[PDB]
Amino acid sequence: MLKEGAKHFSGLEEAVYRNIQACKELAQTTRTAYGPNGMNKMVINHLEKLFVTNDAATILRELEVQHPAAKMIVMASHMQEQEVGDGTNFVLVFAGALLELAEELLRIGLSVSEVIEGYEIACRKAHEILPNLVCCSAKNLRDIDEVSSLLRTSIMSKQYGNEVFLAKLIAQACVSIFPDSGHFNVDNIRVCKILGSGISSSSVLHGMVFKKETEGDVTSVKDAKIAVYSCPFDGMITETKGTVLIKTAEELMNFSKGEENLMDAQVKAIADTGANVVVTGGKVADMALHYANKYNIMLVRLNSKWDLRRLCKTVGATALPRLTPPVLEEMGHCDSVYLSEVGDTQVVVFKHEKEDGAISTIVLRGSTDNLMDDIERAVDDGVNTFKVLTRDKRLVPGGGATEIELAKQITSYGETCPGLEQYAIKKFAEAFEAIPRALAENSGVKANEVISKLYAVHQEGNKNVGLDIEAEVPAVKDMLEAGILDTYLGKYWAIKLATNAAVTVLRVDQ
Amino acid sequence: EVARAQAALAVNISAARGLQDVLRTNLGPKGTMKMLVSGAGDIKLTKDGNVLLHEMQIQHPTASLIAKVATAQDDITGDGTTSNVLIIGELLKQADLYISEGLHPRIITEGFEAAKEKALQFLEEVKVSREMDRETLIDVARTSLRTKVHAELADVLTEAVVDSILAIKKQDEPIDLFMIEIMEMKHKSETDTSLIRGLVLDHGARHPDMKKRVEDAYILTCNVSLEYEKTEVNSGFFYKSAEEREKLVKAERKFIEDRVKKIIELKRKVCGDSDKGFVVINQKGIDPFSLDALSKEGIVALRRAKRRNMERLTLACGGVALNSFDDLSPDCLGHAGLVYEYTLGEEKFTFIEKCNNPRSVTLLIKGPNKHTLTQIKDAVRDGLRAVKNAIDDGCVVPGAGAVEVAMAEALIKHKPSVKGRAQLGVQAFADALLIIPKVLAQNSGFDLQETLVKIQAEHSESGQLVGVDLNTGEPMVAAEVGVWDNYCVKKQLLHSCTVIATNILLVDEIMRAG
Amino acid sequence: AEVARAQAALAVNISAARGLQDVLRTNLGPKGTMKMLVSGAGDIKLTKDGNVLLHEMQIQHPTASLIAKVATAQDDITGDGTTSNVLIIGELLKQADLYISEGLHPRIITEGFEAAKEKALQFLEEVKVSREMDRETLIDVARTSLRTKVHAELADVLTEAVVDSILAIKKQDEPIDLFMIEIMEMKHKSETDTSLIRGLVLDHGARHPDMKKRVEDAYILTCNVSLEYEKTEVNSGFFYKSAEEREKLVKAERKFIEDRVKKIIELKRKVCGDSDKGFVVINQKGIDPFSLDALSKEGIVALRRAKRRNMERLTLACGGVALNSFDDLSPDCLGHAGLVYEYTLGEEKFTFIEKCNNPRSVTLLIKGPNKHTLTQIKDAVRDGLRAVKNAIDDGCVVPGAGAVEVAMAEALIKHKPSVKGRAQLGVQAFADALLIIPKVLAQNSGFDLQETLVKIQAEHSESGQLVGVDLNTGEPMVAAEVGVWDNYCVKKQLLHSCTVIATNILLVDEIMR
Repeated sequence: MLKEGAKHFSGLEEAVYRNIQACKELAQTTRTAYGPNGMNKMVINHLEKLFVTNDAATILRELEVQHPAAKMIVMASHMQEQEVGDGTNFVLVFAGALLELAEELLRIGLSVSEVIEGYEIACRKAHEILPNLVCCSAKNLRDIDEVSSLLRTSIMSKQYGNEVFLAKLIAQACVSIFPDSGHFNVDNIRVCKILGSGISSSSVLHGMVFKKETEGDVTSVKDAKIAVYSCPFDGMITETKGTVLIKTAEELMNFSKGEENLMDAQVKAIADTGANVVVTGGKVADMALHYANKYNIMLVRLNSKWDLRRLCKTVGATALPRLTPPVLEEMGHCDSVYLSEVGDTQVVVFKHEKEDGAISTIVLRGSTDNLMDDIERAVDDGVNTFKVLTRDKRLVPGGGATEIELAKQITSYGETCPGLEQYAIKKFAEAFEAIPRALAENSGVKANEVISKLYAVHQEGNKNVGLDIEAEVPAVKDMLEAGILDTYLGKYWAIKLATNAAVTVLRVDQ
Repeated sequence: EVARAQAALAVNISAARGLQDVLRTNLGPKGTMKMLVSGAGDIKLTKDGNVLLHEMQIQHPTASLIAKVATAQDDITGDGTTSNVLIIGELLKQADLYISEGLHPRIITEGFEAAKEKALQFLEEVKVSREMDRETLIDVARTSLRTKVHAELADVLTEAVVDSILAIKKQDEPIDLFMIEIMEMKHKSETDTSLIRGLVLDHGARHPDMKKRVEDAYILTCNVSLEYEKTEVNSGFFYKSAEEREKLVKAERKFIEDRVKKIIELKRKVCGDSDKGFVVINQKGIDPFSLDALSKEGIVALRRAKRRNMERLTLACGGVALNSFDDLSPDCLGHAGLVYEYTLGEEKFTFIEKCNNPRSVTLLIKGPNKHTLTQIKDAVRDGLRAVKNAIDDGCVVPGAGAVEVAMAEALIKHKPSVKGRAQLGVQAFADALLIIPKVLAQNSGFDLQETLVKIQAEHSESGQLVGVDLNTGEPMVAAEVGVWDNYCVKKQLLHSCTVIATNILLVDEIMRAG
Repeated sequence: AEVARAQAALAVNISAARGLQDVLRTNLGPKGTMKMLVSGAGDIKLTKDGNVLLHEMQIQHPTASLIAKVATAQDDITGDGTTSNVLIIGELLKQADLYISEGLHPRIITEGFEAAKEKALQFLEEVKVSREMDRETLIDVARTSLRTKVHAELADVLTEAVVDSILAIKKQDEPIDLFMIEIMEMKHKSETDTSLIRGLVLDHGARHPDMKKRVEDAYILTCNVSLEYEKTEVNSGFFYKSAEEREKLVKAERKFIEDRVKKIIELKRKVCGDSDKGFVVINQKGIDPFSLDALSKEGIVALRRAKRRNMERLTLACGGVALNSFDDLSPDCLGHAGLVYEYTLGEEKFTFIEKCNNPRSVTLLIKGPNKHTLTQIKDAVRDGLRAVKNAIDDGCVVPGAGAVEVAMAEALIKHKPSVKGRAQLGVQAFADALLIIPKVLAQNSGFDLQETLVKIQAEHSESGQLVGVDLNTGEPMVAAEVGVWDNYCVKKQLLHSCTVIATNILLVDEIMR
C-alpha cells in the first residue's frame, strides 16, 4: 500500500490472479468427483476415526480459507445441499471452472463488468432449454425401478462399485411414505449405522432404529408413547466418602434404602402417566430394572449423543436431566413399539403407519464404521434428491450427459449476440465441459478425445462416459438407457447457485 | 520527528490516490460489489462508500478524515458517498502538478473559494422541476437502489420503497424518520421483497392456529409476563431458607392468574361476540395452558415479541403500552383492520396490517439469512434516504455524470471572479469533477476521452443534460432512462469535497501526538 | 538481452527526456544563467547556449542523443533557438503522460500532435507582419535574439556590432553567414569588448622603418610559400641534424632568397610606377630578414602570418585570385583594396583591408584577457550573426518573447475536435507545451510561474495586443510596443523540430539492451 489504513487482502493483481487460483484448489476435489469415480479423499480432524467422503459439504466445511472469494462459494454449495441432494460437487467445480476461464478474459483487455453481465444471460438461456432436455420421468413413486434410477446417480458419484445394491434398497425401504407434493420430511429418515456384517447385508426396517440393547421385558402395546431422558439415573443420592471408601456403614444402609424407594416412585410415575417405553441414556441399576419389570416398560440400557438427537427431532421430545420424578411431555407419534434384531444385535424398533410425519430408516450393516461413513453420503444424498415435491420429477440425463448438450447450444447462441458479452457466454459453455474433463481424468485419457467425440455425434442427450474400457477409446456411453438419470431440480439449483456465486466473487477487490 | 512542508503535502496526496481506486469500483451500478474479511475476519457484503470505511481498519490520517466527513453525507442522502472520494483525489492531483512546477498552496485555496460559489449557483440554474407523483418517485427510487445492489434485485426493492413515501404524505411529514422499519423473513430465495402496511412480529403464538385471521383486531400491547414458571425466588435470588422463597412463589403465580383472567373479561367488554377478535401481544411468555382457553374464546395471544415491535405498534395502531391488563375500553386500545399469519421458512411471522392511524410501514425483505439478506438491508436503507430528498427538494436532475460535465464546462471558459489568483484554483476545480462520468465509461470498457468530447459538445448544441448510458459506457440522455440524481446528492459532494480538501491542502506540519 | 515492453518501457524514455530539459530549464532569456561545462578535457566553458552544452558533454540516455539531433538540425538552418527547443518538447511529454497513465494509448496522443501542429504553422502566417530591413529595426531583433542565447550585459555590447556585419551584404539574403565569420581573439586590457572592423583583417603583420604605414591604392598579390625556398607551394625539408647540416641550410637559403625578390620588384614597377602607388604581399610563413630589408625600402608592404582562412576571404574581398608562389602575376588579376592600414594594439598587429570591392567578409575582434570571458563573448557572436541574418532574409517577423505562444494556445480552443477524441488529446497537450515559454521567464523572475501566466491569458483576451512575459523584468506587456520581436525562422523551424522528436519518443515502446 500507500496507506496505513484501508485494509484489503484482495484487489489489484490479487483479485484478478490470487482469488481465482484459490477457487481452483478447492474445486480440485471435485475434478475427481461427480459421477463415475474411484477417488477417495481421507480427511482427519481428530474424530477418533478416519473420515472418507466424496461429498463436497464435509470437504468444504473442514477446509478454511482466509479470502472472501473462495469462502463465499462454500455457502452456495450448502444452499444447494438443503434444497437438493447430489450435485453438490457440480456446484463448486462450475463456479471454479468459470472463474479460471474468466481470468483469461481479463488478460486480453476485456472489462470485469460486461463479463459479469454475460453469465446472467447464459444462465438464463441454459435454464430455458433445460426442461426441453427431459427424456424420461417417473409417474409412480410406489414402483421400485422408477425411483431407483434416480437414486443411482447419487450413489454413483460416491463409488462406482456400490450403485446397484443401494439404489434398489432405499426405494424398497421407502422414501415414498410421504406424497412428496407439498410436504416431505428428511429428519424423520436417518441413515443408521449398525456395525457388523457385510454391506450387501444392509437391510430394510421401517421406523426408528437405535442400536442399544434392550433390557427387561419388551412391550408391543399401542399406548406406548416415548419419554426421553438424557440421565434419569446416576444414583438418586450421590455419595460423599469419609473413610475414603464410604461415609460410612450405617449411612450406606440409608443411601441404598432411599435410592430404591425414590427410584420406585420415579418409575411408577412413568408407568402411570402412559409412558410404556422409556429411553434411558443414563445407567440401568438393578433397582431401576426391578421396578420396570413390574410396570411392563421396555428399557433401553444406554444412549449416546447421536441417539438422543434423532429422538428430540422426530418425537417432539426433550431430554431432561432427572433424579426427581417427572411425567410425560416429550409425547410421541409412535403407537407400536416392537423388538427386532438387526445385525444380530437387539435393536429397538418404533413404528406407526401414516403418510405425513411417518418414519423410515435406511439401515446399514458394515465391517467398519469408516466404510459405513462413505456409504452414508451416497444414501443421504439419495433421500435429498427424492425431494422435488412432485411425482413427475422430470428426469434429465444424469451423469454429466446433459453437459455437452448445454455447451453446444450456448456456444452457437453466443455468436448471435454482439459486444463483449458473448465471450462470457462462450466461456459459460466451456465451464460445463469441466464435468466431461473430470470423468476423462479418472477414466484414464485426455480431455481432447472425449469432448470432440461427444460433439461429433451431435445432439444425442444420452452421451456421458464411465470408468471403463468403453469409457476410454471410442469415449461413447449411454447414460439415458443405463438408467442413469438425475432430477431436473437438482441440475437447476446446481447451475443457478453456481452462476450467482461466480458473479459475486468476481466483483470483489476488498 | 516531523514531516514538514513538501513532505506534509506528499503524505495526503499519496493516500487519496490509492483509495480512489477502491471506491470507483462501487460507483454507480457499473461499480462492483465488495466484501470484508479484512475488517474482522467475518463475511460482510456491502456496497456503500461510508460503510466500507467504518468496517475496515483505518489508521491513515487522510483516509480517516475522508471517512469522518463521509458520515454526514451518508445520513442525509446515502448516495454520493461512493463519489466523495473520487472528486477529492483528482482535486488534489491537479493542485500537485502546479506546486511541483512552483506554486503556493494558498493561491490554490483562494481559487477554490471562487470555484465553490459559482458551482453552487450552477445547480440552481440547471435544476429541472419534477412532479411528486408516483412515476417521478419511482425514478429516484430505482436509480439509488441500483447503486447499492444489482439491476435485478434492485427493481424488486423499487416497488416497496415508493408506496411507503406516498403513505407518509398522509401523515403530512415532509421528512422520513418513520416507515423505516426493516424486518427480515426466512426464505429460500431473495428475489421477493414484500410490502406490509402495518407491522410484522418476529414470533407469533407457540400454539398454532388460535384464530390466525382477525377481522376486527383490538391490540393490547403489554409487556408484563404471564409466565414465570415454577422457579423458587424471593427477590430474584436464592434466600437462606426454602420456605421464605416459596411464599413469594404463590403470590407471584397468583398475580399472573388474575392478569390472565383480565383477558377473559376484556374480550366481553370490548368484543361481546366472537364476530370480533381480540389481539394480545406480549413481549414476554404465556403458558401453554392459557393459550387453549384464550383460543376457544377467539383470541390470538402472541408470546416473545420484541421491545421494537411494541414502540412501533403504539405509533401506528394508535395502541397503548401498559404494565397492567385490567378492563379497558376500545377507546384506549388501537385497532387494526386486518391480521393475517403467514408461515414461510422455519419461523412464522404474524402480520398486523391495514392499521388505522399508521405512521409505520414495514418493508419485509425475504432472503436466505446469508450476507445477501444483509446486502439488500443496506441497499434498501439508503434508497429510503434517497427518496426522502426528492420530497425535501422540488427539483431532481438527470444524472450519470450529466450534471458534472455541465458544471465543469461553465468554469473552464471565464474567470468567475475575474482575477488570476482565483484562476489557478479554478482549473483544478473543473477537472476534478470529470472523474464521475468518464470512469463509468472506464468500468464498462469505453475510452474516457471519446465520451468527454461528445458528451460536452451535445450539451453545447442542445441544453440537455446528456448523461451516460451505463452499460455501453457511451452517451445517452439520462432523463429518459431514469438515471437521475437529487438536488441533495449533487450539493453534498460539492460541500464535502471543498471543506475536506482545504484542511489537508493547508498542512505545513504533521507532528505525532499522544 | 533484457527488453522492456508496453507503457512501462515508454516511461523509461519520457522520464529521462523530461529530466534533461529540467536541467537546462535554468537557461533562456537574459534572466537565465550561464551553466558551467567541463568535458573530459579541462578548461572552463561557461556557456548558456544549448547547442554547445548538448555537443561538448551531456547526460547519457537514449534521449540525450535525440535532444542533440534536433539541436543539430536547428542550429545548421537557423542558428538560434536551440535553448528554446528543449523546453517545449519536455512540457509536451508531461501532458501526454497524464492521459497514458489514466489508461490510454501513446499513439492516439501522437496523432493529435500532428493535427495540432498543422493549425499552428498556419497560425504563424497570420500573426507575422512585415517589418523593415533598415538598420534600427534590425537592432530591436538583434537585441532580442542575443538575449535568448546569453546574459543581459553581454547582449547589450554586441547589438550594434552584429547589425553592422550582416548589413554590409550586397543584397545577398541567406539565413546564415558563411564568409562573414572571422574570429580574431585577443588577450587585452578590456575584459570584455567586441570591436567592429569592416573588411577582412589579417592575423599579424610585418613592419619596418621604411615600410608604408598608410597605403591608399593597394594592389594585392596573394602568395603563400615562401621567401625561404624558391619553387614551392608547400615547404621543403631541413638540414641541421648534424653540426655540418646547419651551415648548409643557411648557405643555400641565400640562393633561394636571391631568385624570389626579383620577381616582385619588377612587378611593382608595371603596376604602381616607381613608388607612386602601393603594393601588398601576403606571406603566410616566415619572412627572412634579407628580404624584409629589400621589400620594405622599395615601397612594398610585407605582411607576416596569414592563414589559409584569410586566403579564401581575401580573394572575394579584393577581387584578386590566389597564387602560391612569389612570382610575377598580371595587373588584371591583382585585387584592389583602396585602403590598407595597420593598427598595432597589445602584442598583435591587425592589418585591415578596407574599401572592399565585394563585402561578404567582416571581422569582429574579440577582447578578453581571461579564458572565462573569451569563451562567453566569442560564442555569443556566432549565434548572433546568424540570428540577425535570418531576420534580414525573412520578409516577415513574428512578435516575440512568448507573444505568439499564448495566442495560438487560446485559438486552438478545447472541444473544437469531435472526431473520436484522438485529436482532442493532442490538441490539448500542445496548448500547455507552448505556454512553457512564459513559464520559464516567470520562474527566472519574481512571482510564481503560473501567477504571471494567467495575467498573460487575460491581457490576450483584449484584442489588438500580443502579450507575453518580458525578458528584462518578467512582467506582462505588449511585446510589439517595446520592440521585442523574434525572426520568423526561429518560430517556423521550432514547430517542425519539436513535434517530430517528441512524436518518436511515444512511438518507442520497445527498448532493447
